[PDB]
Amino acid sequence: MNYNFNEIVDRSNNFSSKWSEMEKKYGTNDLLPMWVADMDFKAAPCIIDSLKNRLEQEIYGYTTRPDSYNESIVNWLYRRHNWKIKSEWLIYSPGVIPAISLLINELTKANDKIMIQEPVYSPFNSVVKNNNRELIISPLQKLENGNYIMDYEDIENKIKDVKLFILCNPHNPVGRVWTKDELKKLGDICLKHNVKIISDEIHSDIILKKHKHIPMASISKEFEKNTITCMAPTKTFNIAGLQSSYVVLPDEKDYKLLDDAFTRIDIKRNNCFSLVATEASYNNGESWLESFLEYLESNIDFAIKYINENMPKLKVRKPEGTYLLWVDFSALGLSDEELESILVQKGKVALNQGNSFGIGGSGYQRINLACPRSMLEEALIRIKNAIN
Amino acid sequence: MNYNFNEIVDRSNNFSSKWSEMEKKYGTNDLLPMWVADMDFKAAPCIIDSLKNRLEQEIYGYTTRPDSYNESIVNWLYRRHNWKIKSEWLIYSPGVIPAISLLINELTKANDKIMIQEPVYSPFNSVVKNNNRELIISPLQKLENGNYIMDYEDIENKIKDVKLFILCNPHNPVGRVWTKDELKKLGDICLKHNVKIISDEIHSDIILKKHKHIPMASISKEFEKNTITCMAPTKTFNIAGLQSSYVVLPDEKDYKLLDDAFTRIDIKRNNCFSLVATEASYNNGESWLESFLEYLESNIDFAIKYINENMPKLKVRKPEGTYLLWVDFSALGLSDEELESILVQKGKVALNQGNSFGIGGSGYQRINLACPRSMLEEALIRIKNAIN
Ligand SMILES: *Cc1c(COP(=O)(O)O)cnc(C)c1O
Ligand SMILES: *Cc1c(COP(=O)(O)O)cnc(C)c1O
Ligand SMILES: [Cl-]
Ligand SMILES: [Cl-]
Ligand SMILES: [Cl-]
Repeated sequence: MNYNFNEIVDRSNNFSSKWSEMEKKYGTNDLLPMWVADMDFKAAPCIIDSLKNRLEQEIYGYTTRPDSYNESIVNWLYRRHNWKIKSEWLIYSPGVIPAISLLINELTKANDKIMIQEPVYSPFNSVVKNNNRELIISPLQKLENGNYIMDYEDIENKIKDVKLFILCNPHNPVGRVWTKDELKKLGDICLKHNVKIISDEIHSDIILKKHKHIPMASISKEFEKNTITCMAPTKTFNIAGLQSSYVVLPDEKDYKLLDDAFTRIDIKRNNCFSLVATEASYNNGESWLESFLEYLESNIDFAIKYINENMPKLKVRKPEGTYLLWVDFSALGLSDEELESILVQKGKVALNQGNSFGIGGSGYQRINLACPRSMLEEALIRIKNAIN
Repeated sequence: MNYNFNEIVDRSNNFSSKWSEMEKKYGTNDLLPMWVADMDFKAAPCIIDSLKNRLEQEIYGYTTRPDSYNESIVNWLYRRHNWKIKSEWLIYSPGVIPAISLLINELTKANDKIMIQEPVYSPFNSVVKNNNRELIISPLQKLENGNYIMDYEDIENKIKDVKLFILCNPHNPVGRVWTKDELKKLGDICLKHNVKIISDEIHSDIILKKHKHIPMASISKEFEKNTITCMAPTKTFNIAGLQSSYVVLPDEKDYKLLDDAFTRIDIKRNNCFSLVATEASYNNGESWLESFLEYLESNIDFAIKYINENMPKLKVRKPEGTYLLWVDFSALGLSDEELESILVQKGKVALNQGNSFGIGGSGYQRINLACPRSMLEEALIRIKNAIN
């Protein structure tokens, strides 16, 4: 199946933050954007048509969540991940960080310790601080072979009095898809220390060849009981603007706490478009997704070949998942400030600064590869210009 | 201008809570729905076409809020209400109650007292309780002429240590459009006792002939500084399914507190459809709104004539605003439970039970008149069957 991912789709009129909010961040908007994790691709045709059908009803009042909605999510998790859940475990949230934010408030008290692994998605750090909890960072270990693993010894050394661990699986920005054995080793630590895991698995569908997503909660019943899982159609199908995610809570007590938190802030219903797009994506979007992954892996291979051939001082490992590339610029001898400056000023390209991801980010930049080949090539040429 | 409000638009396929969620509330879904406050009318043509234009871009990623969005709001409030605000005062919220819930958490501490006037929109009561604050109720006074007013003596008597007053303007369900002098008397009390006012003005556009909405914050500079205001296009234009509302905070310290609460729960962006519909509704929807208000007032006059002629034991005062009719059934001598039973079982009609609005609701039912004349007639015939 072919969906014309090579097509240029200008988003200058698309009310896109990727294309329109670069001034606050970079000091100008006149840059090639490769930062924000959404895609410069059209949504799957089944999504577009589900929106069309809903639009053409012409009444946009309060929206009910039919059984078919959560059924689509149960069926997806089983057929894609071999993880059987119950529809009764699912809670709607407009996004992952909102859900994690309410969980932190309900599952811990002020100044309780919460652990994350850096470098990681920057909201993980801020959500803990903005809830007045104490952030404990166990940095991932970058091995001398250039790859990242969890630092299990460090996690043990820092685990005392920790109440929650936020796991990123696949891990953004480094692109790790954790193996079952890696997950088992972490989940055993947390079981032993009575630490509940919140697993952010939003990139669960964006997995490259020869890798497989394992939901942490899927590994065993003991892990299931000790893991809360956040997933969404939004990264997979490029529908973050529609606002749809879910939380899987196999423990009733946790379910009740989160449900009651959403009741307290009165955030319960999907918007009318999110509702139909989420079901359409999971029920009909598989073919588009497989095609997208083939296109993505080709972009990834192209970018790494380009960098190794044309920018050999840069260092990059191929990600196992996500569409995000994590590139080490440190051999240039520039400070993070100097590098940010040349990329913006000389390259005229917008990448996510490594240091924004916390410990272990210095010297790196994150590049979004979910864009047409031609745009990716332009981006790489601009980076080449920046550093030469 | 004519928009064919007479047209039947079956919503059995429209994922509508009004048409689809009666089972949990009433015991069956086989009822004529006149309960939930959304309309059985198509959205304005300008709103449908804005949604079509956005849909046809075919990319639905993270959405930026262009200056034109808050400009449309500022211009509406001046044109319609003669209230000049600054765009810098506006905060996005997916809904009014979410905003109020965050305001309560940030402006008060646990077990602080918050005052409301019943009977009122039931989330006013629950939002205080679900935030572990203490609810103080000053019931509206029902005068011997059948009209409602504020009980200013009661408010004074119960004011000590109240931190916040949640005002509904217009007041759902009784249909009061408070006069400037009524609002001055309240706001003077609150200023005097250092009680901040949160004014829910979501029905601010749904105003009948010979009445005028007065934003509480618009009355004086001193009231502007002591009033936070929630408004939305959703009730006005029947777009609750798109999720859009705003808060007006003229005091920068209040702005910051709410801003930071939204940051804490990571709810910052409009969904892509809400963004375009809100600007379209305010910029282009005025002619539709004036036509809808003519249609509504005719429905209201028809219903009151029908009730007075055919169900003379019932008592009803014409509302000044909202599309909601507040009808007293107490002369039938039924308990609230008995009345609900006969309306559902015998009438097969779904109204909002009066007692759900708190003190002063017993014996009443609320009827939604934002529907075609034909459907309204059918609803009144069902009610007459129920009570005979
Ligand atoms: C992009 C992203 C999210 C998105 O969070 P929302 O609150 O749904 O927008 C969450 N987690 C990770 C790891 C991400 O990369
Ligand atoms: C219907 C209604 C609302 C709607 O609140 P949201 O949280 O925006 O859905 C708010 N206030 C009043 C008085 C209402 O009648
Ligand atoms: Cl180089
Ligand atoms: Cl009077
Ligand atoms: Cl009668």
